[PDB]
Amino acid sequence: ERPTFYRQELNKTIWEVPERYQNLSPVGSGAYGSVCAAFDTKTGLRVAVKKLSRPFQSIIHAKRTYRELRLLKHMKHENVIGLLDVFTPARSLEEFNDVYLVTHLMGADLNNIVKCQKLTDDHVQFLIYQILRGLKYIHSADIIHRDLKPSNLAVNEDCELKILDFGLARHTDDEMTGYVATRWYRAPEIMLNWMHYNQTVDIWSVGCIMAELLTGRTLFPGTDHIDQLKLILRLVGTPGAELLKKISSESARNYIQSLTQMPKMNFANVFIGANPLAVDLLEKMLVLDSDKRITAAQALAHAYFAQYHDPDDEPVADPYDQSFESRDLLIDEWKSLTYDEVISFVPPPLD
Ligand SMILES: C[S@](=O)c1ccc(-c2nc(-c3ccc(F)cc3)c(-c3ccncc3)[nH]2)cc1
Repeated sequence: ERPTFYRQELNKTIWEVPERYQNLSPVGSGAYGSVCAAFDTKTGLRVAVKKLSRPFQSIIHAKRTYRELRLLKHMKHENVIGLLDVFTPARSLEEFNDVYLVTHLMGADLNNIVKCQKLTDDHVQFLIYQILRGLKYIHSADIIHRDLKPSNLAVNEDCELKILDFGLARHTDDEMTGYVATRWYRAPEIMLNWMHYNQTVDIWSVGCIMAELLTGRTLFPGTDHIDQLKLILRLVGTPGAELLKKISSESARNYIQSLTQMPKMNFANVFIGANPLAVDLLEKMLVLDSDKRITAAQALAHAYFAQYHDPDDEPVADPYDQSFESRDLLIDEWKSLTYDEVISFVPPPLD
């Protein structure tokens, strides 16, 4: 590495980036840092360059920073966000304090394309197909997204989709109160912390997204946790003895049982006029018991994606080492590991 870095101040934010990145224009800011749009002269792509505020200000922040880089450094799939570059103007680990992440500039998210209508079956087939393809890859690496929602799905003009902003990072809390979309896509068990969730929590999310692409309406727009749980059970039915056994909190089990029992509803009478195939997949995705939900790899083989499925074009990931997740390190140690990951970044090829 080590090119020539030039520095400038845009929106009172200092940016020290290599010369390959030109014509930087602020495009977002916040506690996390700031994001810029720029032109990458070496790849010819319009990229987003994110400058992380002060990444090593606590053991938890330095950890989340290490986690983000590792995650992004690992993701190599067409339908998943990838890392184009990572740099720091620092010449040594001593002065290493700033981390910049560079990725393809994402324009519109799914929450724009759809919020503006109810789509055609072929569009739903395609968009959900890609979400599942990327999810098969992610899950195959033992990664659970945990926060799949329209706003976390970049979609271009050609209806090509990429899975973004991974949940794996920021502790699940704070912004899930009330009438908020940040919770309408969550599986009941992760939402009410009934049990230790598995990868199928992401599948429940795809179902919510898919159903919303078909009807043009939010499937479970609860005004709060309980109101949402209620909406869910009305459609999916209340838990039975088998699932109840798996809910660990005794008050949670006690609460569930205070509810009048309800049978699963007829989905064809909910998703009126939808491709029967779409209806069937939804029923296999929105299953209360996470253990009986369909897996991404299984969903891809569903007759609903007959027009796009090709087992030879749905790759899985290289093994992802998350041992660090259980490692007990000091800030400087998380900071050193991050630096190593930065220093060692090898760019994706141009072809
Ligand atoms: C925690 S906060 O709400 C927050 C919001 C946005 C981002 C955020 N981080 C990136 C971003 C930049 C470079 C990368 F390599 C990876 C992600 C983007 C981005 C990606 C593609 N096109 C436009 C913007 N948005 C990070 C934190």
